[PDB]
Amino acid sequence: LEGGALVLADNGICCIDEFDKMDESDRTAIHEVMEQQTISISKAGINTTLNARTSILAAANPLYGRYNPRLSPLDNINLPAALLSRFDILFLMLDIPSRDDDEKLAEHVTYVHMHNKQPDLDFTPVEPSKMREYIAYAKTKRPVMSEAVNDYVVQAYIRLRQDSKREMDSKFSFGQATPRTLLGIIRLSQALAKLRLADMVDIDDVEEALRLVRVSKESLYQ
Amino acid sequence: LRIIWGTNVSIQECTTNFRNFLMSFKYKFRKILDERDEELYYIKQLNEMRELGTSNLNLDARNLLAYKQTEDLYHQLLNYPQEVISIMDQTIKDCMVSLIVDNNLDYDLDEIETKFYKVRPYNVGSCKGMRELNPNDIDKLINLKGLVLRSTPVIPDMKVAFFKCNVCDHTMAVEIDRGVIQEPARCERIDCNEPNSMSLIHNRCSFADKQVIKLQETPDFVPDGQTPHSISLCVYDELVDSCRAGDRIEVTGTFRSIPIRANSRQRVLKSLYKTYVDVVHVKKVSDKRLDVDTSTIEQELMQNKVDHNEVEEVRQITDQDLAKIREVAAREDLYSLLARSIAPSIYELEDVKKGILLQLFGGTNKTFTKGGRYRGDINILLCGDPSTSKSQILQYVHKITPRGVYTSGKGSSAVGLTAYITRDVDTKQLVLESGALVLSDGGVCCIDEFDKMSDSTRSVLHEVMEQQTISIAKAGIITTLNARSSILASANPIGSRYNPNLPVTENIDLPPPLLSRFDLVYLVLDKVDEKNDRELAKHLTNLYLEDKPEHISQDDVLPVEFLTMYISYAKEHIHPIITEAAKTELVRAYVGMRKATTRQLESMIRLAEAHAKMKLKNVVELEDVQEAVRLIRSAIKDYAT
Ligand SMILES: [Zn+2]
Repeated sequence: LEGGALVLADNGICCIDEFDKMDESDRTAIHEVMEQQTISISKAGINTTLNARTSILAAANPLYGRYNPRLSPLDNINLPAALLSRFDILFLMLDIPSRDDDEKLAEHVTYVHMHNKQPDLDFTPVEPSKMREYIAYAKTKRPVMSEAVNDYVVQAYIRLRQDSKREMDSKFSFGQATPRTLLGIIRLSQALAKLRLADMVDIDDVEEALRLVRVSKESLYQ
Repeated sequence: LRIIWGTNVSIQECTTNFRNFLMSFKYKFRKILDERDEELYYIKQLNEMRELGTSNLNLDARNLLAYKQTEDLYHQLLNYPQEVISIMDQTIKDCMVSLIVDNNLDYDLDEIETKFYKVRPYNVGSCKGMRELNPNDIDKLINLKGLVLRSTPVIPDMKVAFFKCNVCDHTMAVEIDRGVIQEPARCERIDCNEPNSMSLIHNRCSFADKQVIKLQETPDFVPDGQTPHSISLCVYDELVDSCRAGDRIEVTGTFRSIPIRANSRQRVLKSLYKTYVDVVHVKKVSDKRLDVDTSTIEQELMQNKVDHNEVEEVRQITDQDLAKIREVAAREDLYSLLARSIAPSIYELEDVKKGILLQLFGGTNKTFTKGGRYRGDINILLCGDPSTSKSQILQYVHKITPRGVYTSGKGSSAVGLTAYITRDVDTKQLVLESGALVLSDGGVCCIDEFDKMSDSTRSVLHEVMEQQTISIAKAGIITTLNARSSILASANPIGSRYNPNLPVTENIDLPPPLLSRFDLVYLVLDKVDEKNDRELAKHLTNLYLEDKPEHISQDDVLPVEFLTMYISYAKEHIHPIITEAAKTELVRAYVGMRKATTRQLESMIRLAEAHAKMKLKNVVELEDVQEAVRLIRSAIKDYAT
């Protein structure tokens, strides 16, 4: 047996595009994968409970191409949150004009199309050989969480829970934060600690976690 | 000096060292391995076994690793197991009759000299699957862990080559010589000399017994890009009708090689040798999960009895722990401590966890004279918000249950659930494969995302939820079989983020009857408020605070082992027959709850009789009905709407 696109991946990465265009079957499988790293099959010879250990990254568009600012993301978007609860992260990347930002946008686009070389910043982004090198070395640790950060995390969880529930049942409101939200905050804080390469967690990280989380949907309000 | 060619193995020194280790082993491994009353660990086996007339014995590796004079024996039974065991089968009879010398006995000595002996090294050094066996280490004692797919029939093999001369009223005889026969062409020259006149008959000859088994490999580690393999092997006589489909197994054997023919036509062979495994011992049970129904398998038990092979079928007990159990059951915080102990890594989910444990008791297994059977299994459903431990619970139960398979989503079909038919890659013949439904026959059948499943796959479970019997009618196959597994699975809501003010018997995207016939359901709505959330927060964080949650053992939690063994003795030795008081509280409960069908009656009784099994009653009682109907209405949350 050789497997599909996913099973060639394990302890690695995938990528998907136009998720909304896929079948209900792919949804049935990935609804398993994102939470549990197995796959179950009962078709023929293959009766496995096979190991995936993979990391999903999809993409799609809404129903109308451009956003419906007078509808919610929970109506404008096509996918159900019965699945999307598993989606620890979610950005909403839409576009509205501005006289000034698109000027230097075109500057960027035009310089890259002029010669492939990116903008001549005083900066050198670096080969992926070295990048996978650093990723692999940071994959070696397994840091720790103190209580000094645990308590603050607990309070922020309760804050967001009650806030999003009682307040955000409305126009720009997506669902409700979850335990999975908290688990993801935890995982990502761990990863921050892994990147600083200390075996413990600082309070200076959870701030970036929740910052980035509520930052993901800032452009929903403009 | 005495020695074997290409070998560093002495016969008589091995015998002496064997005997001295044997006369000297007294829980040494408790001492030298670790910190952990008794005396002469091994010798009791060899004192007891004599009057019962058995030519077998089991054996560890560690007790050699523990005793002084056995450290070199370890690497030598390892490398030359069939040779070291051709020794030890003799050293064992030697030690036998060197130990009988201190005894006067009734004349049992007509047998032991005629007897044989054999050994079974089982708990041995670990091996990493199949990939490890590059050809450096072929033909060596080995261990493995996995489950079963397919069983073959019996291979016989010539074991006494009978031979009929054509004349002179004479037979002839000759035996196998490293696995061949060299027919004597001659005619016993003295009486008659016809240098190629002789015949062959099968009905005379002696046959061996051999069987082959397809197995699925289930490691603890795999590399980057791995996937299942399916291996064949060979068992031989006196082990037959032991290992079959529906069993996880820890095992041992010897890895080996062999070539095959190019045809049925001539002796031209392959550069590459097909691999295989010859068998040394099998482990059918373990500690981290309970065992088969003792009623289910009676015929197999009495068969093994009649066959005088007694490799295990059921784990065995101690009386001091029986007393321990009658002690632990005297207290009254059973009904919650079981719950707290099922899942220490998780928040309360009380009734949920209690129902899991009550299904793990199962219930009642009665039959009628010819026309009835009523089985201990109650089909279970879950429903509610995502972002909880539903899936985690289910993985946990699928692990801890011995005989069960996991299904997901719409990637399944009636064909891959009931019987399907296929072809072997070696024999190229029409051989079958059992279905994932019937594999769990007794135990767990786990599913996730019940809603999106095909209506073709969802059509079959009409009958399995009633009779534990699938039927087939397809190519060359007509037989209605048995699938006593239980059902336990999740559902997902209609739409997303729920609809609090609606009939939830309509709010699922699932019709009534399929849902009503579930013996019970559980509900996972959110009800966001502190005093249930912050506590859970620390409850799940302090797990991460440690490298692994041992300090979760606080707040009164049991270990897995006393638990599981209590469960097994419970499951295997009590039969609560229904009582009279419970009638009048069960009937009114059902009727008043009807204000949605007659199956929740069967649910209440099959679960209250399990409540009776719990506490170790040999009787049901009125009170079990109380918590039954109580927790039922708590399950679907009667109070809100
Ligand atoms: Zn003759």
